[PDB]
Order: sequence, then C-alpha cells, then structure tokens
Amino acid sequence: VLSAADKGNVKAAWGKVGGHAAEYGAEALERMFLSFPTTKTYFPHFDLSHGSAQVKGHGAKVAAALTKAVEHLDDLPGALSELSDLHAHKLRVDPVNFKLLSHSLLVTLASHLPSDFTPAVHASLDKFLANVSTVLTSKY
Amino acid sequence: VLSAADKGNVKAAWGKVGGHAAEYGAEALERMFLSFPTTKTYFPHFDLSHGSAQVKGHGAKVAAALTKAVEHLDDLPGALSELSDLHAHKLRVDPVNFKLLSHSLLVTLASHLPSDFTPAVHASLDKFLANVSTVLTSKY
Amino acid sequence: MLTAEEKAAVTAFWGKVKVDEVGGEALGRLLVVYPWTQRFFESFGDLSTADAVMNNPKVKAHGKKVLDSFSNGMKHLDDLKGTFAALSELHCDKLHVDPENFKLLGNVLVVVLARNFGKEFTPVLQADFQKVVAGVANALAHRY
Amino acid sequence: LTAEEKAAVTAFWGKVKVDEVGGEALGRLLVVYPWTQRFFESFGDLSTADAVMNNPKVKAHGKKVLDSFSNGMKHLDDLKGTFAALSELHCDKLHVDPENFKLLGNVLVVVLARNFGKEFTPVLQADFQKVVAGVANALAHRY
Ligand code: HEM
Ligand code: HEM
Ligand code: HEM
Ligand code: HEM
Repeated sequence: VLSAADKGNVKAAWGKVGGHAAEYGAEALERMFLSFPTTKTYFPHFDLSHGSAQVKGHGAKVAAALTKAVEHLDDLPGALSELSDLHAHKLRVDPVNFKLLSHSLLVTLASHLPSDFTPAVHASLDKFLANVSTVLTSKY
Repeated sequence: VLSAADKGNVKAAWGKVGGHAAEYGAEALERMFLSFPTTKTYFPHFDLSHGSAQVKGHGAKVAAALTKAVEHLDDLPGALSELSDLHAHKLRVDPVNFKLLSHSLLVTLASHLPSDFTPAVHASLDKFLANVSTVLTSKY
Repeated sequence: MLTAEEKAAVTAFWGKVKVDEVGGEALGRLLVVYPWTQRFFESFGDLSTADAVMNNPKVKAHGKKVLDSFSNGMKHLDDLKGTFAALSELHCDKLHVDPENFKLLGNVLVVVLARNFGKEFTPVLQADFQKVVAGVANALAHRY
Repeated sequence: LTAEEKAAVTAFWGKVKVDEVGGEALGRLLVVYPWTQRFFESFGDLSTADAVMNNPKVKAHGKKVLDSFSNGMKHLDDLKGTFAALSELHCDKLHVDPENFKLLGNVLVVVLARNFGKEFTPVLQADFQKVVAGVANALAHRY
C-alpha cells in the first residue's frame, strides 16, 4: 500500500545503501539490543556482544530480506510469505518489537545517509518498514 | 486481509446485530466519550450529553459505514475512500483513537450478543475493526 | 484516581457479581485474539486452537489467579503502585512481557465483564472499570 | 541513568546546536506523523514537507522544545517535577495523546543520529533512549 512517491523514495534510498546493507543491518540489530534489552530474549542462543559473528550474520539476513522487499514492493505478502510464518507462527514475535527494530533501522540509515535522509525520505522509509512489519505479523 | 473464516464470522455477527446497528453505534460512541474523554475533543461542535440528537445521529452514520464495510469486505479501500480522506487529511484523527472506538464497539457488541460473541467471533470482529481503521488512516 | 462516587459504584458491582470464571475467560480470549501472547504460556500445553485454549485447565486456573490479583488491586485503589511492585518486577525482569500487553488484557477483561453482565454494565460503570484497568496496567509497567 | 551515564550524555549534549535540532525534530514529527499537524493550526503553512521544514513558527517552536529537553538533561533525577507545568499544558489543555510524546522523542533520536553520525554510538543512543522515555513518561504523568 506504499504510494508511487514512497516507492520511488524507498528504491532510491536503498540504492544509496547499496553494498553496505548487511553492515547497516548488523548495526541496527546492535542498536535494538542495546536500547531495548527485552528484544535480546528472542535470541537466547546468541552472543549479542559488540562484534559477535552471530549479530553480523543475522544483520546480513535481515538486510537481504529488506532488499528482496524493495525489489517486490507490489507484492510483499508473497515475497515474505516464509518469513511471516516464521515470525508470527513459530517465533510469536510481539508486534511491538517490529516498531523497535524499525526505529533502530531508521537511526542507522540517518547516521550513514545524512544527505539522503530528508524528511520526505524518512517518512517513506517509515511507511516501508511499517508495511514490512505488517506483512511479517499478518497471521495476527 | 481478513481470512474467509473471519469474513464469515463478521457477516454472521452483523446479521445478528440486524436492526439494532444504529442504536449500537450510538452506544459505542457514548462508551468511547465516557471511557476515553480525550476523544471528546474531536467533537467540540456536539452536545455530548447522554441521548443527544447529534450523538444518536453520528452513531447511525458510523453504523452505516460499518454496514457498507461488511457488504464490501473484499475492497474496503474503495468502499471507504471518501471516509479515509475525511479522517486522515481533513480531521487529522490520531490513529490511537481508532483503537478506542474499536474497543468501545466490541464492548457494545459483547454486551448485546453475549451468546454469539464467542472467542473466535471476537477475534474476527477485532481484525475487521482494525482493518476498517487501517483503511481510514491509510493516508498515514 | 477514581472519585468517591466512582469507587462506590465499582465496589458495589464487584460485590454482587459472580466472577470465578471471568479471569479464565479473559486470559483465554487474550490468547485467541492476540496470538503472540501464547509465547509466554508454552508450559500450559495445548493452545493450538480456540477451543483448545478456552478448554485448557491451566488457562482457567491461571486466569483465576490473575483476577484474584485484580480483585486485590480493587481493595487498594489508593496504592496500585505498591500493590503491584513485586508483580511488575516479575513481569518485566523475569517474564519479559512488553507493557502494551497489560493494556490489552485489561481491555479484554472489560469486554468479558460486558459479555457476562449485560445491561447493568452501563457506559458509566464501564468507564469506571476503564480507570481501574488503566491503573493496574500503569502499576505493572512502572518497573520497566 | 547512572552517574557515569549522565556524564556521557552531558558531554555529548554539549555538542548539540540549540538553534537547529529542535526545529528539525518538530518538522520531521509533522511530516512523518501528519496527524500531529492538528495541534499546530495557528502555525500557518504546513501543507507540504518543504513548507513545514521552512516554516519560521516550526523552527521557533522546535527551539523551545529542545530548550525543554536541555532543561530535562540538567534534572535527570527529577524529570517528573521538571515537566509538571508542560504536562498540564499538553494533557489538560491541549489533549495530546501521550503516545505522541514517545514519537517525538524517537524523532529527536533520529535527528541526533543524522546530525552526529558515527559519534552517536549505539551505547550513547541507548542512554538517550532512556532520557527520551523519561521525558515522555514525565509529560504523560497527569494522565
Ligand atoms: C523488518 C523486520 C524483520 C525482518 C525483515 C526480519 C528478517 C528475518 C530473517 C531474514 C530471518 C532469518 C530467516 C531464516 O533463516 O529462516 C529472521 C529470523 C529471526 N527473526 Fe527476524 N526479521 C524482522 C523482525 C524481527 C523482530 C522484530 C524480531 C524480534 C525482536 C525478530 C526475531 C527473529 C528471530 C528470533 C529469528 C530466528 C533467529 C535464529 O534463531 O536463528 N525478527 N528474521
Ligand atoms: C471504525 C472507525 C470509524 C468509522 C467507521 C467512522 C465513520 C464516520 C462517518 C461515517 C462519518 C461521517 C462522514 C460524512 O458525514 O460524510 C464520520 C465523521 C467523523 N468522524 Fe469518524 N469514523 C471512525 C473513526 C473515528 C474516530 C476514531 C474519530 C475520533 C475519535 C472520528 C471522528 C470523526 C469526526 C470528528 C467526524 C466529523 C463529524 C462531523 O462532521 O460532525 N472518527 N466518521
Ligand atoms: C493486569 C494485568 C496482569 C495481572 C494483574 C497479572 C497478574 C499475574 C499474577 C498474579 C501472576 C502469578 C499467578 C500465580 O500466583 O501463580 C502472573 C503470572 C504470569 N503472568 Fe501475568 N498479569 C497480568 C498481565 C499479563 C500479561 C499481559 C501477560 C502476557 C501476555 C502475562 C504473563 C504472565 C506469565 C507468563 C505468568 C507466569 C505463568 C506461569 O506460571 O508459567 N501477564 N500474572
Ligand atoms: C517530549 C515531547 C515534548 C516536549 C518536551 C514539548 C515541549 C513543549 C514546550 C516547551 C512548549 C511551549 C509551552 C510554553 O511556552 O508555555 C510546548 C507547546 C506545545 N506543544 Fe509540545 N512538547 C512535546 C511534545 C508535543 C507533542 C507530541 C505535541 C503534539 C503532537 C505537542 C504540541 C504542542 C503544542 C500544540 C504546543 C502549543 C503551541 C502553541 O500554540 O503555541 N507537543 N511543547
């Protein structure tokens, strides 16, 4: 349900992210775990300390899913179907946590793309991440 | 999106409401205004006393919109397009308030349909009202 | 805080009504309507369907204890913070429950009271109970 | 916050431009969460993103908001007392839903990130998340 303008802004911003997506995913996870420690309890088998290969690896996976979403904005439900089942049915992730990760991702993107992260682009990226979150919680 | 089972539950529940829809709309508004007094600030032009003509009339309008939604569950965005522009662009209703009205509607329906308001029906009606709310806030 | 007139109204209503199945119904409906909440109740066994949830003996037993806690709150409306301090620690530090869920359960409880008690659960009385459940949720969230 | 954490946030805050960051935060609130514009009818043209961000009343109001945050930063052990007057204004007079206090705090954090980049570390950001949660809770108290 992203507008044409929002889709344009998301594609352009994610293009600017380019090859740094995995790095930014890892940083977003780190920021989420430090700012919102309750989120750590979804990852009891992880070392969540700074520089952990598990945080690095998971951040890469999250970023890859976001890249897939950016390439399929017209059909996020289909593209993210497997991930929706995992997060909602298997893991039972509380919807509030999607807002925490989304905020963490916006902080990360603003930090690294200060010239690109205009108010309009911020608004578009916020809607994008909310849309992705809605799909991943769609079983609810 | 509502599942086929959810749509079944919503249509059957609204059938049981039948001729009482306008009455229940007015009661839900009253419950919203009393329980959540901040919502009253959207209606400074109303007499908000119990049984006021404006609350009765507005309750009937809300009920009519919900009836239209129940008859168009496959395309709520189209059916409620005018209402979305009104609530998001003109009235700038804070999204929190949709949860307050939705709760007020569930309280009203549970009160009047105690034998019919099963846990499964409650879940379906909750999703329905959330979906209507999402459409009316879709500009956000 | 409730006014004197409001406190009297909630006290009189709570006195007359049979509530020994209300807590079980409220918890069951929480688990059905908001399925992520099932994450916290893995040890309760079968929650795989609505009928399984609502007929689960551990759900019913736990719901009764939860409403007992609410009833204790109703007797200490002047100090909900003190009443729920220990439970706040448990729910935050040990159980990892996001406080948004306290508001959800309170609202489910109100829906359950409406379902069970008909015309006597008036808009005015319900508004009084909304103050109570908001008070309880705020007290449970305080340690977060 | 611990004393050592308070010292860390105080040193970082020293660097923040009081004339700019508040305006940017309020502007972004109005753009990203457009229902918040309901409360600022008197501020004139908020009809586009560029209008919002270039509106002198938004910039002026944002400076006052950041001044309030700066005042909060000097009274971290008693945010409730510090924000009592503003709580009355926002809750009793303006009827702002308290969820929006959290939103503005989070927008401020995004603005600090945009303006300070790598210096706004995950550790420092976590400290500021505690501060803005504290401010939001203090503003909401009168509910
Ligand atoms: C934009 C939102 C999100 C995206 C795109 C996303 C993406 C992913 C991906 C791609 C995987 C790996 C799938 C696989 O290997 O099969 C995954 C797993 C996981 N996600 Fe998310 N996720 C999101 C939000 C969240 C949130 C909010 C939480 C919890 C706070 C969370 C917790 C998990 C957990 C616990 C796993 C499994 C990790 C493991 O044990 O290996 N996710 N996520
Ligand atoms: C399920 C959610 C809702 C539905 C179905 C709904 C429906 C309606 C309808 C049908 C109208 C009249 C439109 C017209 O005359 O052309 C309306 C107007 C309005 N609604 Fe809603 N509404 C909803 C939620 C809300 C909420 C949450 C608020 C505020 C708390 C709100 C505030 C208003 C206001 C202020 C008006 C204008 C009243 C007037 O012109 O006198 N609505 N709504
Ligand atoms: C007003 C809201 C709530 C009250 C008054 C409340 C009260 C309680 C009480 C009294 C107990 C201990 C019962 C005993 O003696 O064994 C308890 C345990 C628990 N509560 Fe809550 N609670 C509330 C909300 C919630 C919510 C929203 C969740 C999760 C979504 C939750 C999850 C739990 C869990 C997991 C336990 C431990 C169950 C076990 O023994 O395995 N609570 N709660
Ligand atoms: C951390 C959050 C916030 C802080 C610290 C804050 C601070 C302030 C301050 C310092 C004033 C000036 C009051 C005076 O001069 O007497 C003010 C006014 C105001 N604030 Fe906020 N505020 C916050 C959040 C919000 C939010 C979220 C909204 C609306 C969505 C809002 C709407 C207003 C309005 C409408 C005024 C009056 C503007 C006027 O007409 O002059 N505030 N706020």
